[PDB]
Amino acid sequence: KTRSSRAGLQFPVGRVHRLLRKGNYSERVGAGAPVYLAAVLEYLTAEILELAGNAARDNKKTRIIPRHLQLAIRNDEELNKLLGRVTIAQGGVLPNIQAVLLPK
Amino acid sequence: RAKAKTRSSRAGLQFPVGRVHRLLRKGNYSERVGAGAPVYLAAVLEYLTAEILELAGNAARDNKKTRIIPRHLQLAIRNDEELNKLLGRVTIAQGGVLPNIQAVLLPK
Amino acid sequence: PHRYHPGTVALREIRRYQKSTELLIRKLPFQRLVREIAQDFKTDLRFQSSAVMALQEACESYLVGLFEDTNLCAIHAKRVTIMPKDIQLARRIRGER
Amino acid sequence: PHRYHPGTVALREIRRYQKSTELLIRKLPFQRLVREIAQDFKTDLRFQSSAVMALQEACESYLVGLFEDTNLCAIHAKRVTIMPKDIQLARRIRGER
Amino acid sequence: RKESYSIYVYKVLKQVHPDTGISSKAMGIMNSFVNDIFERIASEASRLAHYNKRSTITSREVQTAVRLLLPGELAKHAVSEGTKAVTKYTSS
Amino acid sequence: GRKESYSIYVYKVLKQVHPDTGISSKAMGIMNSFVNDIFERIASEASRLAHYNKRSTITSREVQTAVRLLLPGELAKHAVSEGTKAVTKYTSS
Amino acid sequence: RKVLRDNIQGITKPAIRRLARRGGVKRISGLIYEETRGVLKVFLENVIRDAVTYTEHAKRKTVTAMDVVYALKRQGRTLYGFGG
Amino acid sequence: NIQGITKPAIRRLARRGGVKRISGLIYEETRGVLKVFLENVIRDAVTYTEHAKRKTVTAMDVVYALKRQGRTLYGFGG
DNA sequence: ATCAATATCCACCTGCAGATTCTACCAAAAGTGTATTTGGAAACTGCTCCATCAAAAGGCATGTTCAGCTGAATTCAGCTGAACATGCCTTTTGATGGAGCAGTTTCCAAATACACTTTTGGTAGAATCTGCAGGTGGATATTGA
DNA sequence: TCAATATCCACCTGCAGATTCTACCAAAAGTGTATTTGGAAACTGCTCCATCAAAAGGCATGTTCAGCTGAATTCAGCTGAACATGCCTTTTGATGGAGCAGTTTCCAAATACACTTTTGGTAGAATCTGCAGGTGGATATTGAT
Ligand SMILES: [Cl-]
Ligand SMILES: [Cl-]
Ligand SMILES: [Cl-]
Ligand SMILES: [Cl-]
Ligand SMILES: [Mn+2]
Ligand SMILES: [Mn+2]
Ligand SMILES: [Mn+2]
Ligand SMILES: [Mn+2]
Ligand SMILES: [Mn+2]
Ligand SMILES: [Mn+2]
Ligand SMILES: [Mn+2]
Ligand SMILES: [Mn+2]
Ligand SMILES: [Mn+2]
Ligand SMILES: [Mn+2]
Ligand SMILES: [Mn+2]
Ligand SMILES: [Mn+2]
Ligand SMILES: [Mn+2]
Repeated sequence: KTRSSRAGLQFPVGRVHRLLRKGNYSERVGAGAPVYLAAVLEYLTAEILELAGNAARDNKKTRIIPRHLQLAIRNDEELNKLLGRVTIAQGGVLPNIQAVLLPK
Repeated sequence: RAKAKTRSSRAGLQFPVGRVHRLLRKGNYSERVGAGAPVYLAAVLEYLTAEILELAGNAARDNKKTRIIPRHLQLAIRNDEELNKLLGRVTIAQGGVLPNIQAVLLPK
Repeated sequence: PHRYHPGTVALREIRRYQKSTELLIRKLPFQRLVREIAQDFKTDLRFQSSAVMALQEACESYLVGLFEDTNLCAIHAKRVTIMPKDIQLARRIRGER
Repeated sequence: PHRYHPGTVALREIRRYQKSTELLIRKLPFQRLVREIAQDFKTDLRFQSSAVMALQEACESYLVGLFEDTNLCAIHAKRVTIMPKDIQLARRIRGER
Repeated sequence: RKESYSIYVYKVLKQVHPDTGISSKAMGIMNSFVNDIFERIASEASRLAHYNKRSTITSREVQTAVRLLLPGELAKHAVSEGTKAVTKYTSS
Repeated sequence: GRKESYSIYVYKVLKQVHPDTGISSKAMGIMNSFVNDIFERIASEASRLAHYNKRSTITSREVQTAVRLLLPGELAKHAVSEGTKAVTKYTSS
Repeated sequence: RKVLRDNIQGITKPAIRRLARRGGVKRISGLIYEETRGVLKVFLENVIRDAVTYTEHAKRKTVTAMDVVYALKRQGRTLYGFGG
Repeated sequence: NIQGITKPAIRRLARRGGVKRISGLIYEETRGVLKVFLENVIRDAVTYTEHAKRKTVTAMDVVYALKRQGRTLYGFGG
């Protein structure tokens, strides 16, 4: 009976609607707008968690940490593009050593 | 009926306080706008405008022009470090660039 | 028969174009470029004339700025000649790649 | 007595710190720095500890990124050693100068 | 009380990786992420509405805003999901 | 259909700072762009400030803070003086 | 009603040279021209993509100056002079 | 206190940044740079604190200050 | 090229401190059911602009030749910067006490919203005004010989 | 010092572009209720801050040396300069029609409001996972043929 369940979403449609209404974005908010926005946030979230979870499994951790989020993000061209100006606290950087610096 | 004084004349300003208030009100910045906010904003916009015109006008005068053109605005902005900072990501159409040639490129 | 050394006319041209503000790409070819690209996103689009001019102002401003950065990179490598790797370095540090 | 060649341990350290995520500046010195700087703007300020930590995360992230760009500049000049002029070039192309 | 997106992030995590957890700090990062993207899309949608002199943010503004904000494939899948959710919602 | 712009005000200010100086239409177009730009930066920062502090009102206090965040150095100090002076004269009636 | 093709080549070597000159460049490798065409093309594409998105959103068939200004703005390259 | 940022700390940061060899002059240069960065951020942070009529600089003040300087930070209250 | 001989990683182990997940209570949000408004779509429709086409002159793109000087490749050692062993001091970590601030609630005086009615500043052309763009030539520098 | 060029630099005026003039009318301003709100009082527990202390481990220092940087040198082409050719850009006007604005009318969609249900935040308990050290084997680096 929640708007989220009606939309087949985990993310909260009602909260998103209230946040649109209170964010000084516009005088009015249409009914589909928070459904759509919630859907998009949920999708991007699932994408990042999918990759991060893979990295956590490879590191044989059951638990995702910032490092895994950073690995997931920087190794994906599109996520990295989307989050280009973003600093992930405790994420570190990708191991990358310029070829010229290596011996031989 | 008392004879109207504009909010701009009340504030001692050239920029239009009433218009600014209406623009704040209809840009969905906030549910309420204080009486002094459009005054303050109009005053700041007016000041920054006067600053750029002052510098640009000087540029036009040094070049013996009575008319300010985009070139003079650009000269004024890029030669003033704080304005250049403020407008760092701004393109001035028909502004050109500052004459600057790297020393190593010159002959000797 | 008179001949300037290579670089003397180049320098003269730097002074010339740094003093002026006119658009340096020919209008009509730029305009065809803009129309070709926009038609590829959506067909039968029109353009306000000033929209093409906004695009040209923006492009030339961007390219000129890019060439400034590229020039600093060439000089850093003890060169006077800009090369593709200079452009690529500048763009990498700009965040463009 | 055993001695690695200059650069071998450096490479080892690069692998090590690129693999790790911990803060690389010592806490008490950074915190002291933060408070010193803050006094110059407004006085008798307190800090949430997490505010100090945010500042340190931000600074170290900024410096590491700067050092990446700086390194690309050094290599561009066919050097393996970063120098102030590398930092200066990177900061100019970033728009910081 | 302070609200966050945590329980929803955890729900989505359990969907894509049923046996995988998340540290307190990685959850902090996911929350920042959701607030950031929300703010980008919402404020772009607001600008779209204003530019076109509308007082309503509709799913059309959100869709366009997503086309402006997300690169490539990401935008395509986002648009697909949004559309799908709105359709499912409208059906019931 | 009419369009509003800042042209007449920019011109008034111009005549104040440089009484014998004119301005081309394209330079006036750039000044109009400038005013609209700075307007949007200040107003949207002020809006953010108000939201952050759970107020529904944008006041001269938000505008001032926004100005201190957006303008460098002396530019901010002089803008703040002008703003302050205008609000006090205005409240006087 | 005449087909637009390969117009990136209309951006000529001497145009590109003038642009580098205004950029303070004294000497130019032969490979720059093609490189510059690629760069310009990417740039124009991105800007025009966003511009047209605004045009589509407004249910218009005409790209306006403002469409372009908004597209540049959204990409962090604010352009002055075209709010006419 | 800027000298409290030690040479091996700066070296470690450069290492994470992929740097193999470091000029003796870098350390001082890095300090100046770091100082400018911190100044700018803290300036805005304090402005936020003042605006909220507080005497305590919060994580959020720092986050908003970083955001407005185009350097979004995740994890501290975004 | 390969081969002994160290030095340092790196995967793996166990036993628990302690992060995370689970639980359960409860204000606060979300949902619901009606009732009412209203923003904005449709549908005409008059005018702008816009796209294409056309002409014609000359500005400028193009292609070519030739050689100045640049980039690239190389050689060498002085001296910078890395590696390392030592021992001292700054930072970490742990503990305590206290006070300075955020964060909350309640209640009005003050401030803002908003409709209705006047009143005027701002705008769109139209009329008027006038910089400066091009068009000259002569004087001063600069370049390369 | 002299030719060959290029660049200043002052001068001149008519017309494209800027400014001023005019008069309607949209939008501000005045006025008078209606609604909100910000902030003073008076609290109340948390975080911070200040101080104190021990001891670990990381930094500062001095010495030695490997090798990188920068200077010096050399040469083959690449790229700039100069020129003739001739095309295509630039300017400006015509033409026909697509597309925008502008206006009116009227619902599908959005807000408002009163009240009930449902949920998400929160802080301890319960659960279980990283991680601190330690190991031994795996991978490299060094030095020497
Ligand atoms: Cl909708
Ligand atoms: Cl106010
Ligand atoms: Cl190259
Ligand atoms: Cl240097
Ligand atoms: Mn003056
Ligand atoms: Mn009614
Ligand atoms: Mn209506
Ligand atoms: Mn030809
Ligand atoms: Mn020939
Ligand atoms: Mn050379
Ligand atoms: Mn030696
Ligand atoms: Mn009047
Ligand atoms: Mn002239
Ligand atoms: Mn005329
Ligand atoms: Mn629940
Ligand atoms: Mn108990
Ligand atoms: Mn361990």
